[PDB]
Amino acid sequence: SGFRKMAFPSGKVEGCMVQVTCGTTTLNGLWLDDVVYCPRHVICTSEDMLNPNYEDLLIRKSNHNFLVQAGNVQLRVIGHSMQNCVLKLKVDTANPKTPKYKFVRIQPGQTFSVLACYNGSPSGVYQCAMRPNFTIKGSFLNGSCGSVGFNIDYDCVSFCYMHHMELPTGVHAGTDLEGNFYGPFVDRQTAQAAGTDTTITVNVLAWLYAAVINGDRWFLNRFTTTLNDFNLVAMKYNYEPLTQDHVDILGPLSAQTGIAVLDMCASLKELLQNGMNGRTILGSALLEDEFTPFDVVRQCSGVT
Amino acid sequence: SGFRKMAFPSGKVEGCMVQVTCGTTTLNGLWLDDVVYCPRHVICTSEDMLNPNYEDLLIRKSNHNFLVQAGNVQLRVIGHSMQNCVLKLKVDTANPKTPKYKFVRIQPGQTFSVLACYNGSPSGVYQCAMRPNFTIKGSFLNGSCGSVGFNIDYDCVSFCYMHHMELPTGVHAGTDLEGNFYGPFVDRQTAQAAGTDTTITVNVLAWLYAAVINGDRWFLNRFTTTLNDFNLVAMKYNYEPLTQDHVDILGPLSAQTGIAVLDMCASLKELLQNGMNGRTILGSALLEDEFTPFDVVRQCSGVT
Ligand SMILES: Cc1ccncc1NC(=O)[C@@H](C)c1cc(Cl)cc(O[C@@H]2CC(=O)N2)c1
Ligand SMILES: Cc1ccncc1NC(=O)[C@@H](C)c1cc(Cl)cc(O[C@@H]2CC(=O)N2)c1
Repeated sequence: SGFRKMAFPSGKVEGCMVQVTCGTTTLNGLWLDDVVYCPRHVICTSEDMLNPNYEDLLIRKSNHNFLVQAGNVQLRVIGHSMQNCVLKLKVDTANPKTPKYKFVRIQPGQTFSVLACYNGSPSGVYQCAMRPNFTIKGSFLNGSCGSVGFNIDYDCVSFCYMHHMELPTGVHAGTDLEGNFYGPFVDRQTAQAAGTDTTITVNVLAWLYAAVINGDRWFLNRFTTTLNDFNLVAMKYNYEPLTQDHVDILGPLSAQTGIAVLDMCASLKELLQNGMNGRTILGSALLEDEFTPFDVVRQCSGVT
Repeated sequence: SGFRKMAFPSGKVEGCMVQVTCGTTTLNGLWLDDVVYCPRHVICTSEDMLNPNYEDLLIRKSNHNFLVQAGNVQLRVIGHSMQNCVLKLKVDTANPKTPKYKFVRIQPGQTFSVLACYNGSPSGVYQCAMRPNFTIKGSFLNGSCGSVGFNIDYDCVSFCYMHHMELPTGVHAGTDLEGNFYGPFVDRQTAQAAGTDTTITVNVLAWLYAAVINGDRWFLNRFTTTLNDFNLVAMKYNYEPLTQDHVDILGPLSAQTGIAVLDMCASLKELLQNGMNGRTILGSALLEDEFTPFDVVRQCSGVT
């Protein structure tokens, strides 16, 4: 028993972290096979991050201007190209520590682990979610760019996120491993609108099932609701509308606990309308939405 | 910016996880050099966990009864001994992946990362604290015994915890890497009293400094207090008494923010007496006490 915001073991990803230096800028790169992936804003001086012409800026750059260091050893760059907002540096040596990997573009509401890095060195691992407004509420400082978000399925690492920037609001924006930003964000130092961030309803419900599974049952009531009645409440509280797909995904948790999804929705509705009244659920005083139904099942069954 | 419950990268510890089987029991072991460390309750059948005589139970066990597997390869056990509540299995092969390591016994209030494991395989990493009552609020299931708690300083892993049991209350108990339990707990299936769990005052204060450092300043007031006035409030709310050592440890955070420790204590006092009033601090609706002043400085400065 017990329920914690658990990240994936970071070992397979630590062996991929390298340092990329271009002129005066140092950030992180991901070394997989003979390619180093990093944010293209590595080629930007501070004077041009305001409105950069990346194509023009990259032309003034040659293979020898990209310094790639894996630990204490220098990697030889034999190729360089720009794919959307990431640079791909072809190196002459394949990473001996390359794990089995996939590049995947996650959906909002999905979760992933981040290995925060500085100068190609890992500093920490935390679990987060792609928010419905495509931002991530992470912990990143200057030098953390190029830090990656991933998931693990047995032995295969699915890379889903690369850190590119912090908005003036303190939230984080970045791309998939093909360089496409999640959301409407651009790698430009300009006023960018994050957008309204709703609560991931299906995740809050999955966490309510985890709470029941771990003994916290105070919030369970004698009521039920309908998808349309629950969704009227969800709209008022800026919660994502719950669909039949969400009910279906919650199926195994509903089966394991013997609590129908719509009954849990009525508990959620009562918590939304009345609040916690000074009580906690899994040691939290707010409704947690960064655990997917898959995360709950995984953590409550012990998948390694 | 941003503040998250961040665990250490788990790679160096993943390379040490092995599976130990004794009769019908399978749990995790820690392989460092030519020794595998694991909970001695590996030798216990279910019928004898109620009141085991470990010395007598171990006598009926030989080196060949301890099955140690590192991934898919079997390790040859050439020695076995009991040190307090851990068994030390001497194997004929040193772990090629042994990192630089220390065995340390942490203080209550200190934090550490846990690599939850099942069958010698890592499943997740989370950050937790040794509670003032010597328990840990972790996430552990059957098979997780032998999972370790550690800290990292540059390249040296300081092992501080080994998971042994869950109390009927849902909290977790375990030992240091010499087999001595943290707290009054025994590796026996009996009714054990966890004890009153107070809040780690110095950690809540460190987290209030992290909140200010990251923009959350609503809780700052026009008041101050004294150590004795603050401690009268701390006692009422089951908070650890704040000492001059705690004030001294908070020094660098006080210097960085320009907010005197006693002024922050008055903010804490007002939050304790009045509550959050529906507001949040670093995305939390309660006062967080599982970040030490060292964790706050580390995460706010980017130490790798
Ligand atoms: C300094 C910092 C702290 C933590 N993590 C990453 C960072 N990154 C940043 O804030 C920096 C270097 C940056 C890069 C890019 Cl590609 C775009 C930028 O514009 C921001 C987005 C917005 O709105 N204004 C800013
Ligand atoms: C089943 C489980 C779940 C998660 N993590 C570890 C576990 N462990 C346990 O609860 C088991 C196997 C256990 C071992 C030991 Cl050494 C002592 C025990 O007594 C408990 C302590 C108390 O009070 N009663 C119990």
